[PDB]
Amino acid sequence: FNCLGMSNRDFLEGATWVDVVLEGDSCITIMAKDKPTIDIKMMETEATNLAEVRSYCYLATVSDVSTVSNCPTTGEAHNPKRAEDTYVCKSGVTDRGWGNGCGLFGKGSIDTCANFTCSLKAVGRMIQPENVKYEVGIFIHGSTSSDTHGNYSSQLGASQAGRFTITPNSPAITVKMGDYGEISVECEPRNGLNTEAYYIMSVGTKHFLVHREWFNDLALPWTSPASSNWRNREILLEFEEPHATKQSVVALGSQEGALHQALAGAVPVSFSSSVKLTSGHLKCRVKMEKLTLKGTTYGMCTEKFSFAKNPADTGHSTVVLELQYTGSDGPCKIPISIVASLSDLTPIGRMVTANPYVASSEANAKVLVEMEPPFGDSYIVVGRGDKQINHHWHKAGSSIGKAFITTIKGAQRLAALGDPAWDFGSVGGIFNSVGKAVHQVFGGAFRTLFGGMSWITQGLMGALLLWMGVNARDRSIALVMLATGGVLLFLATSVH
Amino acid sequence: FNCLGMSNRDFLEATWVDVVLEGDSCITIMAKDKPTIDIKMMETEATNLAEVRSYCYLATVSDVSTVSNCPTTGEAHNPKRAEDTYVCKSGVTDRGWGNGCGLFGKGSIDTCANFTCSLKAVGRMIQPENVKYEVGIFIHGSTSSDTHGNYSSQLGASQAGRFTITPNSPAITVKMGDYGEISVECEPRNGLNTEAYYIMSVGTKHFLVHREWFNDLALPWTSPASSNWRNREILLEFEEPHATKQSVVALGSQEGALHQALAGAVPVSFSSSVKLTSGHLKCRVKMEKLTLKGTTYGMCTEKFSFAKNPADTGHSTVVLELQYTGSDGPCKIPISIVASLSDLTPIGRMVTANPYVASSEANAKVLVEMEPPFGDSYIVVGRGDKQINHHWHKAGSSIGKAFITTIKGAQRLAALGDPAWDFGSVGGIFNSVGKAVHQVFGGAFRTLFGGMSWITQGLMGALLLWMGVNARDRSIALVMLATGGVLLFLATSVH
Amino acid sequence: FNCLGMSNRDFLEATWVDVVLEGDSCITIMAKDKPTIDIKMMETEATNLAEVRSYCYLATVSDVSTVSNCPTTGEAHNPKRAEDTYVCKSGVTDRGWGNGCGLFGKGSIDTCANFTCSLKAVGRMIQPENVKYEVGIFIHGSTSSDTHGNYSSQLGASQAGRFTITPNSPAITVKMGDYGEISVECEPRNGLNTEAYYIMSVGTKHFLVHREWFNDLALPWTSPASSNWRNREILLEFEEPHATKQSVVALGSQEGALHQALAGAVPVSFSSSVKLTSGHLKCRVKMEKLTLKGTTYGMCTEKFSFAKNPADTGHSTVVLELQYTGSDGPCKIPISIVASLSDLTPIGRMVTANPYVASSEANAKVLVEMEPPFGDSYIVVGRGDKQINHHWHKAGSSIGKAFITTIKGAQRLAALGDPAWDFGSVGGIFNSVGKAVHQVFGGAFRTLFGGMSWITQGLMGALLLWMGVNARDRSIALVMLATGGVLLFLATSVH
Amino acid sequence: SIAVQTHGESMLANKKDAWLDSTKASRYLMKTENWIIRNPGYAFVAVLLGWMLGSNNGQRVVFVVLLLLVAPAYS
Amino acid sequence: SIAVQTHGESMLANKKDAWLDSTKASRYLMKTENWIIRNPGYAFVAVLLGWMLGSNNGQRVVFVVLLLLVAPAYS
Amino acid sequence: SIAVQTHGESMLANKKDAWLDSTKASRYLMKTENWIIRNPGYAFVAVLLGWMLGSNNGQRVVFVVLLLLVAPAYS
Ligand SMILES: CCCCCCCCCCCCCCCCCC(=O)O[C@@H](COC(=O)CCCCCCCCCCCCCCC)COP(=O)(O)OCC[N+](C)(C)C
Ligand SMILES: CCCCCCCCCCCCCCCCCC(=O)O[C@@H](COC(=O)CCCCCCCCCCCCCCC)COP(=O)(O)OCC[N+](C)(C)C
Ligand SMILES: CCCCCCCCCCCCCCCCCC(=O)O[C@@H](COC(=O)CCCCCCCCCCCCCCC)COP(=O)(O)OCC[N+](C)(C)C
Ligand SMILES: CCCCCCCCCCCCCCCCCC(=O)N[C@@H](COP(=O)(O)OCC[N+](C)(C)C)[C@H](C)O
Ligand SMILES: CCCCCCCCCCCCCCCCCC(=O)N[C@@H](COP(=O)(O)OCC[N+](C)(C)C)[C@H](C)O
Ligand SMILES: CCCCCCCCCCCCCCCCCC(=O)N[C@@H](COP(=O)(O)OCC[N+](C)(C)C)[C@H](C)O
Ligand SMILES: *[C@@H]1O[C@H](CO)[C@@H](O)[C@H](O)[C@H]1NC(C)=O
Ligand SMILES: *[C@@H]1O[C@H](CO)[C@@H](O)[C@H](O)[C@H]1NC(C)=O
Ligand SMILES: *[C@@H]1O[C@H](CO)[C@@H](O)[C@H](O)[C@H]1NC(C)=O
Ligand SMILES: *[C@@H]1O[C@H](CO)[C@@H](O)[C@H](O)[C@H]1NC(C)=O
Ligand SMILES: *[C@@H]1O[C@H](CO)[C@@H](O)[C@H](O)[C@H]1NC(C)=O
Repeated sequence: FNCLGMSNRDFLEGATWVDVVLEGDSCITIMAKDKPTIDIKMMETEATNLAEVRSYCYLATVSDVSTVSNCPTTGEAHNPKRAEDTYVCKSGVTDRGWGNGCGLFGKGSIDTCANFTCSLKAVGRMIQPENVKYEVGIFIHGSTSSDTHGNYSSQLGASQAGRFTITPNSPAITVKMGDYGEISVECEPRNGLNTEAYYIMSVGTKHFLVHREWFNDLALPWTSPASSNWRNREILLEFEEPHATKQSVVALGSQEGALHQALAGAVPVSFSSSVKLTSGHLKCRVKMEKLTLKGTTYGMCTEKFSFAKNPADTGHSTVVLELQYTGSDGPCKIPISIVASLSDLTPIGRMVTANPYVASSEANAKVLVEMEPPFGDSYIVVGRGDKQINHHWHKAGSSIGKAFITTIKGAQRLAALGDPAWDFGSVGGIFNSVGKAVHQVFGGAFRTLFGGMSWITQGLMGALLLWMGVNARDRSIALVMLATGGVLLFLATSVH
Repeated sequence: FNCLGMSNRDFLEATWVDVVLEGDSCITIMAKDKPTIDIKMMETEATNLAEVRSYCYLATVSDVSTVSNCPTTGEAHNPKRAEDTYVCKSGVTDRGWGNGCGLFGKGSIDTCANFTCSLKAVGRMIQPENVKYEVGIFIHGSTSSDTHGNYSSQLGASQAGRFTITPNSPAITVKMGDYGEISVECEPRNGLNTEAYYIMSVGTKHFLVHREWFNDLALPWTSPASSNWRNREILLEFEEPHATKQSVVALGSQEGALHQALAGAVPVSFSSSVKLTSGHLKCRVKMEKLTLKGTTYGMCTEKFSFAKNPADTGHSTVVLELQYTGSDGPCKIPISIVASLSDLTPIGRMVTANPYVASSEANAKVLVEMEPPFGDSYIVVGRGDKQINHHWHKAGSSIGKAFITTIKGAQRLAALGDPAWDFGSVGGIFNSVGKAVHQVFGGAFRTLFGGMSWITQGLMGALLLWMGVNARDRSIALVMLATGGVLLFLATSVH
Repeated sequence: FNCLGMSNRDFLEATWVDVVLEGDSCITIMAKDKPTIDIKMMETEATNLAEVRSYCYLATVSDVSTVSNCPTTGEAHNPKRAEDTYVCKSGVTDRGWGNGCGLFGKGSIDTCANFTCSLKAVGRMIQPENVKYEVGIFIHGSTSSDTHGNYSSQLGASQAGRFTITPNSPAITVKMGDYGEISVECEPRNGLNTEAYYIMSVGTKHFLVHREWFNDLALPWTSPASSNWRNREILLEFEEPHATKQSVVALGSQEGALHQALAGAVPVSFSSSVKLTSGHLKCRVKMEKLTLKGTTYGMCTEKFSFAKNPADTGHSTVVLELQYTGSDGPCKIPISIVASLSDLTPIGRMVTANPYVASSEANAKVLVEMEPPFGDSYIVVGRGDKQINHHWHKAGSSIGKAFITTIKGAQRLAALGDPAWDFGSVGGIFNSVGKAVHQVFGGAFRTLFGGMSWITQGLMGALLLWMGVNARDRSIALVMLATGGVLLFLATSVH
Repeated sequence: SIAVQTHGESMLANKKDAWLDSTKASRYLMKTENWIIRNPGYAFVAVLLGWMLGSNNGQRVVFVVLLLLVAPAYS
Repeated sequence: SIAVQTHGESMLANKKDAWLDSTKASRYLMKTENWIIRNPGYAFVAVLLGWMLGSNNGQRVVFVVLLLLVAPAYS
Repeated sequence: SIAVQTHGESMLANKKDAWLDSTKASRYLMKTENWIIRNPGYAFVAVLLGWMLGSNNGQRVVFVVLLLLVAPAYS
């Protein structure tokens, strides 16, 4: 439910609603003017009632092998086991003569039939769209210590968090947040997991979300959901050297390892009784018109604070720390700010824990405070006068470097989510919808022309396109080739 | 030891002859004033193979543990990293105040899993000293249909011999009774290039494979008489880190993947020694001391009958089995191929050089093979009122015959390479110089196009024909057209 | 905590000043109507050190074994190659019938030796939150010669204070008795760049080393809390193979070679915590609550004498010690600097502002130090019969002082880089613009020439000067000349 | 994997079928045909680019064939 | 065989590692590199044919790269 | 460790002498001095090739200096 200590999180600035895209293992932190800071993340997604679409055989056996032989110029042999469904039959030809038992010399036809049996099969099932089940966690930052910030039970007992279920049947629900009010989400589970480009393939105890086209093109003997008769069985059989009376047929070895090699790139999932995975995306709209500030009339804390846990960097240009309060004043606001210098104490930066405060009235209360300082030097100041305590902090980067990092992150978000990327952190407008639509048409024209390519092929194609465009003419084909080459190289490098 | 009923059959015509015995083939030699010889290589055998390397294709995992360090504790160390049968991998996880760290970021984990091989494929090597060639030699004396392929009977009649050619016995001389002696001297070290192959054993299947392919196999491997496995990580998959326990799984059995990779390798039999039916052996057949019987028996005058009617063997020859009702004794069989019944002059060639009834018992059976000419002819048995005339038609022509032998010679050059010039060779200068040109040119060809498959050979050849057709120097054009034609022939001849 | 007797010293004049507390320096601030202030950094200290790596510089070889195979059997495998503490190497050696082989040629051997580390150099990491700077503040009140430097007496007079500055306590206010309060706000996270250094302990010696250099040593190394050594064969030499026993020796101790590689590193003391005396710390001294003492007493009425004759310091100042014979309690000393004995106008500012006797007993020694103008002047104490004069000559000139100030600022820019623009800063705009344009052209310069040494820097600077004077475009010529001048200045400043 | 490391045609003279000779034609071609028929739009890219960077019909066809073959391989 | 039918990059967002992402570079290259190291002589003929086919160096380089890629793939 | 990997000047602001600063002017030039002393023929041949490679006189001088510096450093 909570994103503190998560290696990848997005910050959104709030105008009563904002539509977000919750990715698999990621979180979004939303700050709005005069609003509690919230964070929302898709914890997992689920599928409950799957039906088999196709079984492939990857370990098969031969049971009894028969050969029917014809003398030369007598025509085809036609082993009589071709009338039985479980027998695989192949026609060959062998040397025949007086020594063998023929009245003639030459190539005599033989027909060999071997009884096919499947020992081990991989089962592919489909997901019905109505059975998808997203788990979503929401958390109001509120007043927490470091040991209860990630504890869901504590945050639920404080009415500051909630994990709930998003279903196509019930795509929108609201969570009560105690004195913070209510927080609503309306999602699009149908537009989330595609559910029509995927199968769930179970091989042994391993389960994979796989593309439908790859699964249907698999070169193994296959059958129908309840069928016991197999097609393309000759894939798993080797007919040995023809012999006038005994051609031998050998089953190949188990193809389980070959199947695992072929599955390279499929998404592992858990299928104990229902498919669970943490790798999709879900577009939602967070509505916060009923979200209110809590403790607007507490008043500032009067005693001295101490750094219980020293300021630590979270890796997202933000700083977290934990204060301890010597006072027993009660619920009071914490006078913490970020200043440029200890003279000219005007606040700068931005609190992420908006309106930090002490929750209870007993002493030695610990409060987790998390804020975003500016680039360069700053001071975390809490208290005034003789009780004031200061902490010197330095943020390493720069504004332009951060802008470049945000640009490349947005580019790779476009590369991942495609069109839903414009839905990410938007508030509508003629810009986002037009940009989304032109992205849709260009994405169609790009997937129909360069889809189904690995990183190496698209990198080489981008190199060729850059070369030709630099050497092109008309300044209009050249721009198209330059753009396509650049996008292809970016995609090739984006998987490394 | 003899070839009646074999699809691969060769016919050869100053006193010795150089032959190449191919694995599933036979050679029939009809010299000027000699009985007909059948020579073949039945089998190659290698007795004392030494293990070189084992590849694991099915492994298991039994004990997975993980150790973690906070983002400022350095690399993680797992105690099992100091044990042999454990594979360990260092990964990176997200760490923060929730887990128990004092800092945020990428903490370091180390995961170790116990590795155990369940099923492995064993490679072995052959010393050239241990290669045995089984060679059969046969003289077309008096045989019946059932006796013709029975070595015991043909050995008792001094008409056949089966022997072993080794580096320590490269030459043999076999006694052929009143036909004399026939010798062979072979070159076993040049036959089976043992320094180019390994014997792979996967389960109960055994293959002759290239050493370069075997060395590049991407599997965990161990040395002979060792349990220390190397490159084990190929068979293991470490899933997503968890910072307290990261799962490790073993990939499925690679037996089927190995069988798919073994496509093109040569299946062999290995119970105690590797037995093999392919390959080739260059020998020289010496017929100086081999002669015709030196006496003729006198004509069989009683009645003849066809125990087995004339049948086409498929190699432009007709074979039949006569039954003789007489009981007088050993007698010469009156039988011939004639152009017409008015002119009884023999016209063909006799594979059975001087057919005769060998025994004095009534109802003797004698197998006779003949090479009639193209078109219509008559098999005539007996004389006068006992004469049996059997009309025989032989389809084809000498022009088509020459064309087919040209194609077959080109395929023999492709399959054998350089010893193709040693096939039917009598030591001529042209054969020697052509062999040397084949040495140099084929060496260059294998240097440039050696590793290519048939489809890439065909594409490359098509490119070379296109480039030579539009060339300019007219000399580079010639050589490019030649190599393109060779590449097309190699691409097409494999199907 | 005093500037007196220190060869490195600087003088500075709304009511706060930006200073840089260099490691072995001292700063004297002389504001308009404030007591003279001495501020200096005394010692940096890092408290809790975490190991990051251990390098081996003394190894042991214990048990050597070799296993050999026949020239074509295959690569040998020692049974010890599985065990963790064994370094194993594969060699090749002559083999034949005299060695027990059936063949001839290069057979394979595998040699394993037991590796053991005896002595280890440990690298440790500093967390910025564990760095604390000791800072000394002193007010030029009334001191004697012996007590001017004794903290136990200056603190007892409320004239000095030693305080610790950490990231969690970056600002300190210290009371100074009758002078009020002096406060300081610093930037401890910018002082010692702990992200770029490790603490390397070898034997009993400890060094502050660059992280890249430490990570680039070619020695066997482990992770913290592990004995799994790697790159062990760096310290091993395998002798000539013999197919029955190959000798392995351990290379000698690398402690001395490590000391030679450590050239240029900064020695530190690490008995319990890491203590350093180099470095710098940027601070802001706030003197608004700093006031001149409210002194009710009058001037001293009795006779003075030079208990210690005036002495020249290294920084254009004169220090003397007066002996007061009177006993009329605390009183002001009528001491000044005059150009001549006829014009008694005080012309030279005094560093010991408002000097006075502090005690009431007779024979009191008072240290007075002051800055006379260039040329001849007189230190005058008293008037009339009690007046004592001392002739002082201060060699130099304003132009020479300005030139020396410029070159010292050049060395400051070299040593500190960008913080050099914050030295003696009262805010301003030229300082900020200069610092901004030094942040660039200071990172690019250390990208093109960061890793050079002084000899490489000098050669490159000479080449750049030659190219610039030989260039054609004046812009590129000027930039080449500027970078060459900078490089030559840096090559020269190290000596 | 290892099945990607397919043993070639044996150097032995063999008047007999090798280990897997039924698949001898289809081993090197299945991936190309499957990828081509699942990605029909790449064919136009191949033809168009090969027609562009060439200078005459002689090498345009070679470019088209080479591009149509390189992309199904390496995926 | 199925080993050449690699699933490839998944279509989800997947801010995680796929099934065998450790081989994401081992795939698509290992066969080519082993073939080239064990067939060094093919590189010479491919380079010289690429030189002879290409009208300009820009075409010659592309021909050379395409020839060095196709033959290891389909061999 | 390997003594050629000298730590060099620290970027820490330091007015004392670092470890082994008695050899700053000797640890970079001692190897080169003995070597020119023990190999005057290389000095001669370096002068010759430096003169021969330089179209201009300053180019000749730069070539001679570089040739005189490179060889002693690489044994
Ligand atoms: C001198 C300037 C030249 C500089 C060239 C350098 C190269 C720059 C390259 C910039 C690209 C940066 C990367 C941006 C991210 C895009 C990545 C991406 O995903 O690819 C797009 C790339 O979009 C395109 O199609 C771009 C096509 C480029 C060619 C268009 C050129 C414009 C021609 C217009 C001419 C107008 C007429 C002339 C009037 C002036 C399509 O894939 P999606 O569908 O988004 O895939 C998402 C995943 N999923 C499908 C699973 C949901
Ligand atoms: C005006 C137009 C002229 C057209 C030219 C036509 C070209 C004719 C050739 C094409 C027809 C088919 C020929 C196929 C014959 C079978 C060859 C064969 O068996 O393949 C050889 C391939 O070897 C060769 O034959 C090499 C190719 C040589 C090509 C000759 C080119 C010479 C051109 C010279 C032009 C310049 C002359 C200079 C003076 C002006 C395999 O043996 P090796 O490589 O020696 O050994 C390995 C074999 N094994 C594994 C089975 C053991
Ligand atoms: C006609 C005019 C002729 C011009 C003659 C110029 C000659 C000047 C020669 C310089 C001699 C004195 C040098 C004193 C300056 C020392 C400053 C210094 O060394 O700073 C840097 C080195 O200097 C630089 O980095 C800057 C060098 C840039 C030089 C090029 C400037 C380009 C000028 C462009 C001119 C434009 C012309 C416009 C007219 C058309 C040292 O390391 P830092 O990276 O700064 O800090 C490291 C220390 N610490 C660990 C504590 C952080
Ligand atoms: C005369 C007119 C012609 C000249 C005008 C030329 C300018 C127009 C061409 C623009 C080409 C840019 C292509 C690069 C893609 C990077 C985009 C990116 O990085 N996206 C955003 C990051 O936003 P998020 O990822 O947080 O999601 C926001 C969702 N969103 C994608 C709708 C913004 C950045 C800040 O931009
Ligand atoms: C200007 C217009 C265009 C001109 C076109 C000219 C045509 C060129 C192509 C002609 C190719 C002919 C066939 C050459 C291949 C060799 C086949 C061959 O040698 N065949 C042999 C039978 O081989 P054997 O193995 O049985 O023994 C013989 C052993 N030895 C031949 C190796 C020495 C005979 C001659 O058939
Ligand atoms: C046509 C009209 C033009 C004709 C005339 C042209 C000639 C121009 C001559 C250039 C004059 C330059 C002035 C010389 C002194 C400037 C400053 C100086 O020298 N001071 C020093 C003192 O350094 P600090 O350690 O005190 O640094 C403390 C803080 N700080 C780093 C900011 C200084 C430094 C080197 O700056
Ligand atoms: C043939 O195979 C089928 C399928 O496994 C099996 O049910 C049947 O018993 C087998 N029959 C024989 C005779 O092997
Ligand atoms: C680990 O594997 C080995 C074989 O590789 C086995 O003998 C042992 O019992 C396993 N378990 C351990 C060491 O706990
Ligand atoms: C050869 O003939 C003998 C004589 O009866 C017979 O015993 C033997 O089985 C025959 N050979 C074969 C292979 O049957
Ligand atoms: C090998 O060295 C290790 C220490 O690295 C030691 O514990 C072990 O006893 C040694 N084995 C011997 C000497 O056989
Ligand atoms: C400072 O003076 C006191 C007073 O007696 C003395 O005990 C102490 O040793 C002195 N300190 C130093 C460092 O001289």
